[PDB]
Amino acid sequence: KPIVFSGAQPSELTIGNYMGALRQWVNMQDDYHCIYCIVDQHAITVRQDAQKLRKATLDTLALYLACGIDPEKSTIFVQSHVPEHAQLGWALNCYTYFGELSRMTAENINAGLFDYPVLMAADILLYQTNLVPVGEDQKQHLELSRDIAQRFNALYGEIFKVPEPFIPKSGARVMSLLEPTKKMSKSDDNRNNVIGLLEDPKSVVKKIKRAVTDSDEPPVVRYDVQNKAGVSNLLDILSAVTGQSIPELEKQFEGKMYGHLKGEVADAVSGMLTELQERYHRFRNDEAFLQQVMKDGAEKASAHASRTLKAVYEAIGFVAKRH
Amino acid sequence: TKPIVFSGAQPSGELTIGNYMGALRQWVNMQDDYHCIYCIVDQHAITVRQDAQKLRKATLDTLALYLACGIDPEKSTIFVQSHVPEHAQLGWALNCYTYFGELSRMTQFKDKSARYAENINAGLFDYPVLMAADILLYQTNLVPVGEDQKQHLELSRDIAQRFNALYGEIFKVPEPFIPKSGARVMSLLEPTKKMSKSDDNRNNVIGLLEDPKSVVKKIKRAVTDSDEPPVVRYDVQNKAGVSNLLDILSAVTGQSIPELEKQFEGKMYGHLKGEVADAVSGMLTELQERYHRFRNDEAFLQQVMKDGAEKASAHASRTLKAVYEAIGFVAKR
Ligand SMILES: Nc1ncnc2c1ncn2[C@@H]1O[C@H](COP(=O)(O)OC(=O)[C@@H](N)Cc2c[nH]c3ccccc23)[C@@H](O)[C@H]1O
Ligand SMILES: NC(=O)c1cccc2cn(-c3ccc([C@@H]4CCCNC4)cc3)nc12
Repeated sequence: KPIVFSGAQPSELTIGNYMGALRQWVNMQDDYHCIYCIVDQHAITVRQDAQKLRKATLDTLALYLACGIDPEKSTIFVQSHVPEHAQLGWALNCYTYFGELSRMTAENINAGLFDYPVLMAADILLYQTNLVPVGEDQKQHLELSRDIAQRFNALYGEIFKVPEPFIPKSGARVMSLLEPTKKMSKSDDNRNNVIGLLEDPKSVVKKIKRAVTDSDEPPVVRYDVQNKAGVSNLLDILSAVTGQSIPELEKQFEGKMYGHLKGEVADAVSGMLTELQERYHRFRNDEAFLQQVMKDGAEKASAHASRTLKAVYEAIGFVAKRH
Repeated sequence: TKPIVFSGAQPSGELTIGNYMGALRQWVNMQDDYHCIYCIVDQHAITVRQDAQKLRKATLDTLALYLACGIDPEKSTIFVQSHVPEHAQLGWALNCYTYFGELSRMTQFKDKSARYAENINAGLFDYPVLMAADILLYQTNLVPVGEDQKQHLELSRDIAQRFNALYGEIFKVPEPFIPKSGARVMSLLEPTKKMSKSDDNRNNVIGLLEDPKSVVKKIKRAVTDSDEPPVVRYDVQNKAGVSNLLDILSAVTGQSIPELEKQFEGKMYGHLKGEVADAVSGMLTELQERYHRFRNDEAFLQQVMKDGAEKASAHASRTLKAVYEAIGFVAKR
């Protein structure tokens, strides 16, 4: 099976993240050898509270498990638990141009923020990764990892796989509630633009009722991204939850106002989130379960990572460690 | 417990009398007085592009040379840097508490970048952070180095203090131990330039594993000055070559420069060079005699690397545990 590497930040998922990327990938765990790395060494490139970082790491783990990531099928682990990432990160620094890092898309910036694309390259290249499902803002980073891999391979032979981006997209388009032109993003400042995965039904109703629509008279529930962006987003959200087609929903809401739509959207979304939240809290509060998932995952990751790093170290010419 | 000494040298190029006087001499002298840990920094070496066979051989050459100088594996911890993962682990973590401007301003990065314009790599830029990690892992009190590493060591103090201010008494703040003589041995044909272990012009350098007869010839041809009459006196500005020779002689014999100046009263550069050649040739003969006994004994070198990496890992893992707990990582099971 092809190896898929996905990096997960320990810092709050939305329905866009879930119904888009994550739900798609939960259903492909038997098609691919999927690896999920909670990237706590990348997280510290921004200064943050220590106790919140620890909490956020475990929050992220439980939520990925809640979404359906199966630790017996896929490998899920915490980045800092596998030393090989930092080890390969340093080695690949020596085969990465300073220019390449400076050209990524002043003197008080920390070196971690400057140097993390190399660590990212190491994260991917450690596991002989075939595919990486990056977003558009990390396409440049993946490309650097491909360039590093080909450069190293040209000097020393075929040590690394040249990874590819995962090209086909989720299916669910999920846009911001007060800005339906812009995509719903976990990193949005405006909280009223997003529905978080742990939001309660009262919070969901409030945010959906405030969601922007249009001034059509009569109000008409019809799909039109150009002219009716807000109503179209509500339709896409509802379709993504229920599996009902757009033309089916258009018929279902014939002669109905935007209030009825919003009510059904809120009910559908919160119906979905109640099942995920049940799973989330059950997993998250079970310390022994989470510890065993992390230990098992780190063990699997380390077995593969050590194999690659040993070949890298042999190629460079380092004297092999005496065990 | 004793205060801790940490220092390192690269298995790249060929170690010189400069590397010896600035660093290795002090390493040997500190072994009983302090708890000493000495590293072959192969991960730093590859910031300049190395042939793979040369790197491996040079790592083992350097190890054997530590032993030849008098570094005793019963007294000191001797290990190869890449054998202890914690160096790279703390190296990454400390990037996040190091500013970009602190690294771009470094003299060594600037010198090496001008020299290797075809390979100005991220490792060469990030060099000081990994070096800080090397030191800070072992709760280091003293770092014996030459003058050229003072800037790097100052940053490691800054990183230690900056991290400690946020998180508590995680690191010791290390101090430089730079010698009075031989802290910056200069090139024989260009005494305003530091002696390099990778000089294109071999006549500039006195190599630790070089034929003593070849070394004597190079000392004889070392540039001096046009002073009339020739006078053996210390003056770095106007008599760089003579001063450098006096410095080398002071560091080998343990005699002060004022003492040497008095000794060479009424003498000229023939006496100076004769005395420098005698002392250095004697030193290298003894050193190289010991070197081959160690270097050709693979079982012994293998055992030193095994025991050393074990000792180092015990200390390094303890520090990294505390660093990881402080910054807020979920602790490994
Ligand atoms: N011409 C000279 N005269 C006097 N001393 C000199 C001369 N040239 C070099 N030195 C000193 O030799 C030591 C090793 O130098 P390296 O370039 O191998 O290697 C270096 O310059 C270090 N970055 C290696 C290192 C890596 N991590 C560390 C942690 C602590 C101490 C040292 C290290 C150094 O002490 C250096 O000051
Ligand atoms: N997104 C990925 O699939 C991925 C795979 C492998 C390594 C990765 C590292 N990242 C990543 C690295 C850094 C960041 C940000 C960069 C800006 C500061 N805060 C953290 C976000 C994501 N993403 C990775």
